[PDB]
Amino acid sequence: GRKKGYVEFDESPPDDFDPANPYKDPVAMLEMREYIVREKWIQIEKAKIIREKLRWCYRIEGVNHLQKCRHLVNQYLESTRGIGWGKDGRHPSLHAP
Amino acid sequence: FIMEFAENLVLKLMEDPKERDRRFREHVYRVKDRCEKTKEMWSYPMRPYGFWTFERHNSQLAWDAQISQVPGRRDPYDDLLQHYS
Repeated sequence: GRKKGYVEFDESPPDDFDPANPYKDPVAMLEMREYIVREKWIQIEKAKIIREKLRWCYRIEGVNHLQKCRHLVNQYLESTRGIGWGKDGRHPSLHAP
Repeated sequence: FIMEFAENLVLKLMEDPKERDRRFREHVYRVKDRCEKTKEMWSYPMRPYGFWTFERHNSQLAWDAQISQVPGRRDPYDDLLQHYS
């Protein structure tokens, strides 16, 4: 049975994983894939937090929202640069570094 | 307290993540070892290397060495000499 209801993962790539030959070790391959998934989800959640603070900036600031939330707009648009897994239809001006 | 009991029961259910990961690693390693073993098992040819040297396959030699003195297959000079001595 599970001990407590809060997730315990490690924020470090699994050892004995060779980038040159990632398919040599199956366990290392699968753990590295899981770690990459976790990192991508962390980036996605960071972008979501930036988006939430941007929307609340736009709500709090009224007509003068173009200059008060400009920094938040730029931050969100640079944060959504490499979020996706298969978002290749998005233009490189907004989805490529 | 009903919700607390339900949460405790659910936690008593499910599986320990540490044990799940350990079992997963052990199973994957075992499968990899056994599959390379089965591949090397299949790699062997049907005809063995030493089959011409095997005692079971070289069964005529012993019998014919045993039976070489039978008159039906004797060398004539051997019979001549055994008659002479």
